[PDB]
Amino acid sequence: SINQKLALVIKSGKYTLGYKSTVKSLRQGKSKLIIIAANTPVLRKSELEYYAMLSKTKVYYFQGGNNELGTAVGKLFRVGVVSILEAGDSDILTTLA
RNA sequence: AGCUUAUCACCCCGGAAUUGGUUUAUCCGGAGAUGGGGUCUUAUGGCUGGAAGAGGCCAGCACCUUUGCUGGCUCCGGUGC
Repeated sequence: SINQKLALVIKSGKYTLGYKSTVKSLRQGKSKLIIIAANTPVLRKSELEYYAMLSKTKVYYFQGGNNELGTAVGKLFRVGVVSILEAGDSDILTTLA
């Protein structure tokens, strides 16, 4: 499912974690996608799409909290929002998601 | 009273697994650490003014007395379940 395609871009294309990075990354247009965990509060969430819509960047919502999102990416620690800098062999940018 | 001074807390850069900081007592970190640089409360503490002409310890003077003058030092530290 959506976990497998994340598990392939982890080493085929550069990416980033955290929140301050995602806000910084999309400023110059280097972000093609972001992922928002359901655990984050709406006010914290409401930033991302407003910055994303200014960059014409699609926003993908994640079914689950930040605890599980970090495991899906491949890091033992947890991540609230994930931004994809550029996809590799994966097709996360161009898919039903 | 002037200058100055701490934990805690917060801010800018930065980005983390070969996970790391860390209290006597294991909490914290992508809701962003460790690190580098700063801000803040001023309990407390330090120098200075108050204030050494104050207080204290000592030597001479002679006053049936009422009393005083001349004077010196009033300094530098250390440790602690």
